[PDB]
Amino acid sequence: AIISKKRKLVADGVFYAELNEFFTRELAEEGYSGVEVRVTPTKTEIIIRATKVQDVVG
Amino acid sequence: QEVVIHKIRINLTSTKVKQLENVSANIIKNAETFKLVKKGPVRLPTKVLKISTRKTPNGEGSKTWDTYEMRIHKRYIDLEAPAHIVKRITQITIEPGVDVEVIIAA
Amino acid sequence: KTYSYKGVDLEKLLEMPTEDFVKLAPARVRRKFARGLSEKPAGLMKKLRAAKLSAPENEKPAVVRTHLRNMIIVPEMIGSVVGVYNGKVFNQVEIRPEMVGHYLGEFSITYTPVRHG
Amino acid sequence: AHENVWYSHPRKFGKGSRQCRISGSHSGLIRKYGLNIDRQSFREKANDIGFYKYR
Amino acid sequence: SLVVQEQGSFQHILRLLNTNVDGNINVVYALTTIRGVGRRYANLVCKKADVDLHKRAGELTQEELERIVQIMQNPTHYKIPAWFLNRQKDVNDGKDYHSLANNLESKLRDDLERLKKIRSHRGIRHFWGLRVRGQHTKTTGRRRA
Amino acid sequence: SKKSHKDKAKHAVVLDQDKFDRIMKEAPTYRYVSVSVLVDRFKLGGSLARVALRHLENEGIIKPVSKHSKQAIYTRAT
Amino acid sequence: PGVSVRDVPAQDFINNYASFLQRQGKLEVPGYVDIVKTSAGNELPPQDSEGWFYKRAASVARHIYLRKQVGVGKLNKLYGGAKNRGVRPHKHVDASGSINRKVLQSLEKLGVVEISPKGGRRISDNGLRDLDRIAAATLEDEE
Amino acid sequence: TVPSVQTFGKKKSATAVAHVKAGKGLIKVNGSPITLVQPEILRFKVYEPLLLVGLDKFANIDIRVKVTGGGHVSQVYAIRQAIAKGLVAYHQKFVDEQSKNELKKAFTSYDRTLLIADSRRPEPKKFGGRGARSRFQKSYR
RNA sequence: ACGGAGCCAGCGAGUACAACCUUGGCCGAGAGGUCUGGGUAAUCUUGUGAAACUCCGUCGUGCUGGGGAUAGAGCAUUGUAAUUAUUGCUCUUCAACGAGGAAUUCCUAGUAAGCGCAAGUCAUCAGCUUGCGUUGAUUACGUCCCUGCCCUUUGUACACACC
Ligand SMILES: [Mg+2]
Ligand SMILES: [Mg+2]
Ligand SMILES: [Mg+2]
Ligand SMILES: [Mg+2]
Ligand SMILES: [Mg+2]
Ligand SMILES: [Mg+2]
Ligand SMILES: [Mg+2]
Ligand SMILES: [Mg+2]
Ligand SMILES: [Mg+2]
Ligand SMILES: [Mg+2]
Ligand SMILES: [Mg+2]
Ligand SMILES: [Mg+2]
Ligand SMILES: [Mg+2]
Repeated sequence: AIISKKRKLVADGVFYAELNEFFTRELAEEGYSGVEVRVTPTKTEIIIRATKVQDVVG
Repeated sequence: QEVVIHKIRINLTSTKVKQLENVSANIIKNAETFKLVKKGPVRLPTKVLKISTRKTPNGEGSKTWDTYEMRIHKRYIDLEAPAHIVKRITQITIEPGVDVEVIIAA
Repeated sequence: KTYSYKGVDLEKLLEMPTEDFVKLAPARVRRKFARGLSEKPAGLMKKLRAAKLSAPENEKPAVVRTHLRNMIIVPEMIGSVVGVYNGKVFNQVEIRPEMVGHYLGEFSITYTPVRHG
Repeated sequence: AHENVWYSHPRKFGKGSRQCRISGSHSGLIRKYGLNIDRQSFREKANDIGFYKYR
Repeated sequence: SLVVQEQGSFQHILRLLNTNVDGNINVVYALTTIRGVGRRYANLVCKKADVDLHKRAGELTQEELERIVQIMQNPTHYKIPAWFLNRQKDVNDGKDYHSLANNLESKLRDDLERLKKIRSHRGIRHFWGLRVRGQHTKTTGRRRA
Repeated sequence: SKKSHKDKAKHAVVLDQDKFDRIMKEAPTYRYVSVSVLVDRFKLGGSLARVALRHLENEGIIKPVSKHSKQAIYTRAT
Repeated sequence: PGVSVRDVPAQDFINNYASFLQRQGKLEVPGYVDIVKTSAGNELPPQDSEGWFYKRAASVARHIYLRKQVGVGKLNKLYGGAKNRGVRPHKHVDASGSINRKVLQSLEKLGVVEISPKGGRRISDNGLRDLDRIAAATLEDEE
Repeated sequence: TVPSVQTFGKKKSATAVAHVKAGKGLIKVNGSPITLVQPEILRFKVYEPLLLVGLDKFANIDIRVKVTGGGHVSQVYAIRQAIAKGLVAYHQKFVDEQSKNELKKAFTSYDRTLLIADSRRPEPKKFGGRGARSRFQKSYR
């Protein structure tokens, strides 16, 4: 899309806030601890630091 | 057969500095490893983002005002390089966070 | 002088095309009609035309209640008997020849004027 | 709730045309850069967003 | 250069449209005294009447005085556009006019009684004699009589 | 408010022959004459005061030394 | 010796060049002159009854000569100062665009300015020579 | 080639950069003669370096100055600094350092900011007022 | 004050899944309109040619060309909707106001003040606020006299504490 790069970073920050608030909302039962985003050249990896890995994986 | 020169350009953006500097230095070092000519990693003016809010959430009391800011940097780099070498260089060693853009500038 | 609005007497204004008055009718009316206005004044216009037709030619037309205070008087409305929505009562305005140009809201006082002392 | 009546009023523009994307509060919104967050959920989540105290 | 200025001809009192105009003031800024005649309109009518703007209103002869009072009674004929007119487009007849000292006052009063007769919100507010342009009246004026 | 000003006309804006002669006679013997210095002697209103001042600078009756706007310095010539 | 417009004071040169255009019967004068205040912010029309348009045209000529090229909106932003908005704080108000458009059209008619490739009106060879001539005349008038 | 050096002066934001060569005595700020600095007030101020040196002490030195930023008079003070710094730089790069010492002594004996940059600078404005160190007003009632 | 003539800044911000910054050119006196172009931004707006200020002229002490509130008449743009005048422009009307009582507010160097600019509020609006730059000073460089604050000593019948 055609978005200002400054606005692109702002939107990325809002995206990160959404993802973190989401992962806080659900994964509390599984002990949510943190979320990381790596926008790779090809993919966009997301890492979950969580306590109950067996439960979060399912 | 894309051996001809394309006048490619690499744009960068990062909310931080250390990883941006590392990425730019790595790109330059890889270009020297393949021995390509370049214009240096010219820096761009600090695009600082400041927005002010009433620090109180309701609106009473002594008028208190707070300022929230980021500081982003671009540091574009142009390469007089062939096609596949610069593609391999720009598609490797991208640490997270630092947004990278590639343009042929044909 | 009996009455002249913008050079046209009541004799011609009483039977006057609306758009030929839109060439008249200072800037705000011209802008309104250039943008177009809406279907709701068209319905109001038809209702008042029917009411004026059905009035028995010697009594004033029946009161037509109306919420549209954003309305300007068209030349083809003079003599109509419309109750503009003050909020509680459709307070009455009978359409005098000088109504044209002025809004409905210019005659429905939304506030009762205050009295001190 | 004849569809032609209920909710017919347009909200293209104005105070009520935008929601907080957090709570939907119309009062005190940050429309700069399309944050679309109000002042105070924004001061809550800004350190997470990337804004920081510098000066 | 400097002029001895016509010994015994420096008039002081003039009667233009039954207005007691003084002469020691500049011509445009003396005619601005007449009601309905502002600085801009007097300046334009002076420019059209080819008389010096810096020339004083005390020592003109009667011919020029009457020529201008003719000019500022039927302005549109003299390459004065519809604007620069005291009552633009004149909502009585559609013929744009420029009301003058007593005509302006009389027609303003007549418009006031028209607004009464129509019983308009603006007209009723004029009947009371209060703020009419809709401003806040918490502290506006606070003293009128 | 009160009639405490009691300010008369105090000025004749346009010169007569008499005041013409007084200006051209008292033009010397004054080491300094300005616009308002000329106004002080009641002989001119003040808008025509500078007109008379520049009109005394026609045959060098009064030499100018500074020619700034709103303030020119004129000294009698000898 | 060699003289340029930048080598003479702005005010004396501008008045002299306005007078020079006054002498020549060129530089057609638009109809609506003597009527317009050159800006809404101004309170009263120019004190200069005749020749003020020549002054503005001369100012346009020198002002284009200084840089590469300008436009009518650019002069509109430059022309006109502050408007006494009744009680309201004095702001910047753009000058009347019609007067500047007519000034530039008349200057094109004189061949002192033409349409620039970048978009706008740039100085002309004949125009810059004429400005150099009037600058030399004013400088020699001074000394 | 021709001996030439490049300097600058500042006032609060205003930057005046000067290119000085060995020529025939040109003082052209913004491609204009020095006698024609607009303010008309601080004109002698741009004369200040020149007139402390004496024009006779530099006639085969020419200077061209490009300037921006700041206000009018701040620009003029930047002009002062630019010309003084350019002249002293040319002396100390090409003629001699005894000359630089004597020019610095002559300069600094008057308006010390001739060669040194005005180091004190505006400070940020804050909330709770309409000035950097100003409060709105208080009522108590 | 008003006319002309000069012509100096900085922080910002700016259209995309929608319609912003607007250059330049034709119009209109204006507001404003139109044709086209760039700019997702050190590119274009923009070097935001900003005011205050600088020079030359008119006014010359008179509620005067100070002052522009209050009133009408028109023309424009935003808005589905401008009437209780949205706002801008044209013309006219011209108020009070003579540097303002007791009291009281802010301030020690790019500071007070004057002057604007940009951003936030935004469809449209500011007199506001937040940031920025510009012209840039007078007066201390100190003391508890007033209002309080801190630490210690002392006294109290006070502790929901001299209200
Ligand atoms: Mg209340
Ligand atoms: Mg300007
Ligand atoms: Mg101006
Ligand atoms: Mg001025
Ligand atoms: Mg003022
Ligand atoms: Mg201040
Ligand atoms: Mg005025
Ligand atoms: Mg700048
Ligand atoms: Mg008055
Ligand atoms: Mg002021
Ligand atoms: Mg507010
Ligand atoms: Mg007890
Ligand atoms: Mg007690």
